[PDB]
Amino acid sequence: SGFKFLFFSPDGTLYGVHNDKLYKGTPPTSDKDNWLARATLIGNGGW
Amino acid sequence: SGFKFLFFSPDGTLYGVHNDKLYKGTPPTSDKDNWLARATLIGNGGW
Amino acid sequence: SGFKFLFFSPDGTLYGVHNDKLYKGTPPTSDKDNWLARATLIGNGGW
Amino acid sequence: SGFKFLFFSPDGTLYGVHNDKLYKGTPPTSDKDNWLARATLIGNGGW
Amino acid sequence: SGFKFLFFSPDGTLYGVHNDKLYKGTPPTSDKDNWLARATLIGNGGW
Ligand SMILES: CC(=O)N[C@@H]1[C@@H](O)[C@H](O)[C@@H](CO)O[C@@H]1O
Ligand SMILES: CC(=O)N[C@@H]1[C@@H](O)[C@H](O)[C@@H](CO)O[C@@H]1O
Ligand SMILES: CC(=O)N[C@@H]1[C@@H](O)[C@H](O)[C@@H](CO)O[C@@H]1O
Ligand SMILES: CC(=O)N[C@@H]1[C@@H](O)[C@H](O)[C@@H](CO)O[C@@H]1O
Ligand SMILES: CC(=O)N[C@@H]1[C@@H](O)[C@H](O)[C@@H](CO)O[C@@H]1O
Repeated sequence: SGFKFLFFSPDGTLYGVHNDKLYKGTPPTSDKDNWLARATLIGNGGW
Repeated sequence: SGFKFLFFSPDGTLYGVHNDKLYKGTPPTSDKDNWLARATLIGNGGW
Repeated sequence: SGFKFLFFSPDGTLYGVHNDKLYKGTPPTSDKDNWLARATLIGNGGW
Repeated sequence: SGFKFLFFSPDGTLYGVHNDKLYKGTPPTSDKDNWLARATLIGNGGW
Repeated sequence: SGFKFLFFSPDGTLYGVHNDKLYKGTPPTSDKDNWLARATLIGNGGW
């Protein structure tokens, strides 16, 4: 329901591990931005 | 209570997760600076 | 299972500590990429 | 009594949370450098 | 044993906290590199 890791790449992409899955995307623009709903799934487990 | 994550973007802005919410702001320069009060709330839950 | 540390170097390489071993590699861009099966093992224990 | 967070800004300034307080300074130069004694206190609580 | 923190400075140098002491060094490029044995001790305790 939260993140295990949450961190930036050098180009300013936000990375996060949520429910053992790896996600990336531009950081949220405002508090109504549903970041997890639009982040790119780049890893399907094991993180 | 405290922060679960506290980290920089490569652009120099400080980010923090506090009570499952996501905040960003220029880092504080003195302890007279209540950072959490002037930080931009960019995530209302789920972090 | 999963990582204990997961973080970028400033040149864009992803690093991870997994089962006390250190791994590095380009970050995944697809969840078809089994990152840990192709990451370079750079530390065999003690991490 | 140790740090809870310890991390770099993009210009190379070290940040640390110690006893719920936020500190910053140039990173320690050597083991004779008492970093915590010379670091700037930039946050007096809540970290 | 192991690391409490393990992170990069923006100049590419790897930092690690091991048994309350702070180390820095160029990151390992193979698992034959005993990183901790060659790392520079930059803090003798309190991390
Ligand atoms: C930690 C790691 O490398 N996890 C990957 C996962 O991201 C990926 O989706 C899957 C594809 O089969 O392989 C591995 O499980
Ligand atoms: C992890 C994540 O994406 N959290 C967001 C939250 O920050 C945002 O306030 C909310 C608005 O709909 O959507 C999601 O819950
Ligand atoms: C924390 C650390 O420096 N670990 C290294 C390990 O990565 C490496 O495989 C081994 C080489 O013999 O030496 C050390 O144990
Ligand atoms: C988490 C946070 O923003 N803490 C700050 C603290 O650093 C600062 O010294 C104080 C000033 O009144 O305000 C807040 O408590
Ligand atoms: C957290 C911190 O600043 N630790 C330092 C330690 O690294 C250093 O070796 C010593 C020098 O006397 O002073 C402090 O204990």
